[PDB]
Amino acid sequence: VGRLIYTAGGYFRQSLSYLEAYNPSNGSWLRLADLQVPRSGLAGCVVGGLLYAVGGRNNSPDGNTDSSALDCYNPMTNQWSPCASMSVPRNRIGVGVIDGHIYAVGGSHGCIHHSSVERYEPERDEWHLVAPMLTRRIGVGVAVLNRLLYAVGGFDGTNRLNSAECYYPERNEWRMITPMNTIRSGAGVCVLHNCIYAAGGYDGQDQLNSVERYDVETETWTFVAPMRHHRSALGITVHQGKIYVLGGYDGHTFLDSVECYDPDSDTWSEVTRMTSGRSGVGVAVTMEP
Ligand SMILES: Cc1cc(C)c(C)c(S(=O)(=O)N(CC(=O)O)c2cccc(-n3ncc(C(=O)O)c3C3CC3)c2)c1C
Repeated sequence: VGRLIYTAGGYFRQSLSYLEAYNPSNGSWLRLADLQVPRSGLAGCVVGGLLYAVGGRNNSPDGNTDSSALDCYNPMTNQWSPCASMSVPRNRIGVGVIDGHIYAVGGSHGCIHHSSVERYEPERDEWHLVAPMLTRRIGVGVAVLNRLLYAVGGFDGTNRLNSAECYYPERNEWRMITPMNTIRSGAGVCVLHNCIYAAGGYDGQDQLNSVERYDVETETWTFVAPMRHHRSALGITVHQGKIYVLGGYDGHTFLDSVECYDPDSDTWSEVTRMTSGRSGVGVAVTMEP
């Protein structure tokens, strides 16, 4: 009990510093301490009850600064603190956590499309590079299942991708997995039960409402019910056995919609709206502040 869905950063006209937290048990939103630097295209994660904001970019009227930053929010103090920075700026990043360590995957720095990957150790406050992906990927979706890390879709500098790959930590090695049925860049990627879900994204022509899941045992991708709204650059997380998708861009509007997927019924419902429409947020779940 007592866990909230935290959304950090995002973009609407410029990158945003908002940190807001949604309580599924009562429908309420809380506005919390702003990020120290506005950022969109970041990712969020939680280790040890602390919320981390990783990478992104400050897209402002005065220009664009890609972020190498790692910042930590403590709900017990409602305070952000800087951590050690990554080796390189990473906008449009994906992150996953394996056994208490944060993996920062891919992303962009200006016209550079990264294949590099690095791993953060919170107890030592240090980053170190690990093996790079087989493919350069920006707008990559990342999730962890059974202590294996998956990098899904994205854009390699020339094409949006249906490909995906898995990192095997004990071998420090990446291997391709079955490609998705749909090209997806800027999708929401998460884990639920024994599958990696990829929701939404941009296929090179339209923002998508389709959702597909990779069963790590059978190596197949299967479509599930589509979202009500097409969305790219959506936030995503899992909480109490359901997927939540937050915001994004539908080709017309920066959405405030939050939808929730129930795997038992294979249906999506609208559960709340964010306080303002935005895309490119980081999202994670931890205890209330
Ligand atoms: C529409 C729009 C306009 C602006 C100015 C911004 C900042 C944004 S954003 O904040 O959410 N965003 C950060 C950024 O683009 O710098 C951002 C965040 C995550 C992923 C991506 N991503 N990666 C590759 C591709 C691709 O098209 O293949 C995309 C697009 C989402 C499909 C982008 C948005 C949407």
